Amino acid sequence: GVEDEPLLRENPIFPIEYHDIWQMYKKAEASFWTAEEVDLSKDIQHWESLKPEERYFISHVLAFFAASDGIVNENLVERFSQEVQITEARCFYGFQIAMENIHSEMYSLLIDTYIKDPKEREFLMPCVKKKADWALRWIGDKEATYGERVVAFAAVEGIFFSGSFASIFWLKKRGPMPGLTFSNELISRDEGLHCDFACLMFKHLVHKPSEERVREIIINAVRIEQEFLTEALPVKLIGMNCTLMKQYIEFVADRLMLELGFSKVFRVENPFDFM
Amino acid sequence: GVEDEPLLRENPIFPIEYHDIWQMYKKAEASFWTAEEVDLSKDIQHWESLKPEERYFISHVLAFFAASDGIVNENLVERFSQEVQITEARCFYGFQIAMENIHSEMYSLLIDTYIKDPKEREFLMPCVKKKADWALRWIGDKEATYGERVVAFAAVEGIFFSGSFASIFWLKKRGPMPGLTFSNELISRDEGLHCDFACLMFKHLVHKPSEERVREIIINAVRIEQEFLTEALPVKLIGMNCTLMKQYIEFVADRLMLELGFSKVFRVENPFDFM
Ligand SMILES: [Fe+3]
Ligand SMILES: [Fe+3]
Repeated sequence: GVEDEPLLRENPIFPIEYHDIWQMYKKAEASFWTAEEVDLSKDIQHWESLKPEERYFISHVLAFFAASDGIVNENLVERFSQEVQITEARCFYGFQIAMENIHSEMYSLLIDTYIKDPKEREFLMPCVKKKADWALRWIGDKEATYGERVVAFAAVEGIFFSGSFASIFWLKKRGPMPGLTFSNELISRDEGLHCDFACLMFKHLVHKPSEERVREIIINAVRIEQEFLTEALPVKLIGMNCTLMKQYIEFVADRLMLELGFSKVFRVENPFDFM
Repeated sequence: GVEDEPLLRENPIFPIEYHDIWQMYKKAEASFWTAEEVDLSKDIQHWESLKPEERYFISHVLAFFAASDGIVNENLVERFSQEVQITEARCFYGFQIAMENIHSEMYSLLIDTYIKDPKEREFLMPCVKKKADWALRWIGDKEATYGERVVAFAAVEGIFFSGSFASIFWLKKRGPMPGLTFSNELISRDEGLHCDFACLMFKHLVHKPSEERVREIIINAVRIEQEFLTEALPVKLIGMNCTLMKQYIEFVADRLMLELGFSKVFRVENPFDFM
């Protein structure tokens, strides 16, 4: 029933029809940044002073972020930006793809700098790919509605990285590593705005999935993220409490629900007062 | 015969396989700019001091540039960036789409500033759309090879605007209009790099059209551009010699041929020593 969707139906570019969308493109635009603005010189001095558990962890979280912004960008290219046929939402998606490419680079500048041997670089991982069946499936499914798929990538960019951004912010106070922590600040701000944008699109969608459907996608997204940070790569390795991290995930997942216009599912407070 | 094309065949992102491509993305990246960096305040003072032939002309050239970067960007979205399946050429196309959106905006900031009444804004035009059958056809044709279609948009971004960029550069010395002339400097630099990139892709294409095919696309592109500037909207209106403009087109069209790796077709010198 796509004819009834203002967002998706075909149409006849500074007569601004969608101010809320446009205001976010210019917000994304105004936060432009490139890898070379992030000084990584002063880092190996700190990476050297780390524990070895703190390196198996930081290296792995960086590597999960490599196999992550590539799936986000494979979806906006060959699905989202094709479908959405209104002008303002295409500029944003156009700018988003540009930044997802810079994020992808930044993570690789980091991994090249913290790992000089290519044989190490090769794990990619049965550790990480738990989300493939959830994620890459919402690229691959031809029955998945736009509405389901918008909520889906709201979850990827807002739940799935949330813990990892929390980790780097935790390391940052304990103490610095300006490459990791300055990139992370910029990258976590970008993902918030992308995640907010996914929400704005949802709001403009007449036909959306039932609450139970939206809850399912999010609840399930959270469990997979909780599993990654408490078992597959415990934030224990860098001195953090698992329970608190499982709980932060849920705070973030609830904050998404409120923003998609639905009720809290978990009701937990934010455990981390730095976030 | 797409399996034999390194550029197009499927494949397994900072192991840099294509340095020449990457070096251009970072060149595009480093030349990032947004509309708000172009001060349009100081312009109506000069637009006021124009002749009325100089306004029917500048307004129309701006309007041709509105119905122009929209077709360039409709091709990279729903054709080019889909097909090209190598990493470096996707970042560039990703960054290109971002800038084509900013160009499209800039032209609209200009037209809104030089034309306060929307009833004027409405011509779009049987004047302009001569290229549709040539251009939008190379979006619409499912028989057109990549090679033909890469040369095609090399022509759009390098021939089709060339005269118009020449006009604004001519006005600039006679004298200023910093909005028009600063935008134009930035926009004509972007189109040169996009046009150079189209050339770099052509070079990396095993299977390309015969010289006669390449000559046809370019020769025909030139005639349509020559027609626009000497009949449909003569650069006479702003005091310029038609013959010289017909000849500049040909200098530019020859400079494209040399860069696609072929012989000159016209052998003319550059008539305009400001270009
Ligand atoms: Fe993102
Ligand atoms: Fe261009």
